[PDB]
Amino acid sequence: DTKEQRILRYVQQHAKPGDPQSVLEAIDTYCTQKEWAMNVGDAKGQIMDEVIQEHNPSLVLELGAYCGYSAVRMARLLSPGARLLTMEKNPDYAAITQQMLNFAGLQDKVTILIGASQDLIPQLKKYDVDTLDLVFLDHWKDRYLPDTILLEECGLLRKGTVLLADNVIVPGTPDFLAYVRGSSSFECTHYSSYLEYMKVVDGLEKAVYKGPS
Ligand SMILES: Nc1ncnc2c1ncn2[C@@H]1O[C@H](CSCC[C@H](N)C(=O)O)[C@@H](O)[C@H]1O
Ligand SMILES: [Ca+2]
Repeated sequence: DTKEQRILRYVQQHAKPGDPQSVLEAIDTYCTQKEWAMNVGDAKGQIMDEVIQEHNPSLVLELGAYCGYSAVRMARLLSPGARLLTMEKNPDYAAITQQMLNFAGLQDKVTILIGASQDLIPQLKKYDVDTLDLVFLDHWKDRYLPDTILLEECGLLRKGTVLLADNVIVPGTPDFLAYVRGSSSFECTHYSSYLEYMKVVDGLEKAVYKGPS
């Protein structure tokens, strides 16, 4: 029994099926009252809502699904015929995200691609993608810069394609920011958002010296 399964169970018990906004409320409620989880949250979610509405994407790519909160958030605003692709390297998370999408009624608009972004992005052309309208970066932070460049190299960006990256301050993605800001090929805007709490996995390494080689 994992934290992600508990989140899913809570949504299924409490949210109104077929109601994406109800699902978002349930996840937000559970993760502010019972167990914190790394969803993007409602405050950031409102920023994402405005970006989607302002830029009117038909094909969205999400890097990092986890439990599907941001996938539900974005997919519920898409016009008929529009589609969301979300890449998730953790197959347990992908399985949870699918259940979340089913309960929200959005499975017709979202396709989960299981795998690492650095492996799946060079295949997107094979997946019948020409270019993307909007990309949401919310996976491992050391992938922001390489994946952005990878999207360029693979010809998946068009003039006007929007990149929206989360957590560029906390924990921070300074190399990615230096690239897109400094580069004339990217016009950048920053949106601040206050966080009450965030927990990320970290660790220490102990290394005992055993003598030269
Ligand atoms: N290289 C990679 N390719 C695809 N997914 C990745 C990845 N590196 C990390 N991930 C996944 O990205 C997720 C980050 S948490 C993302 C939360 C989600 N965007 C939301 O707001 O609801 C994790 O589930 C992790 O398994
Ligand atoms: Ca995030």
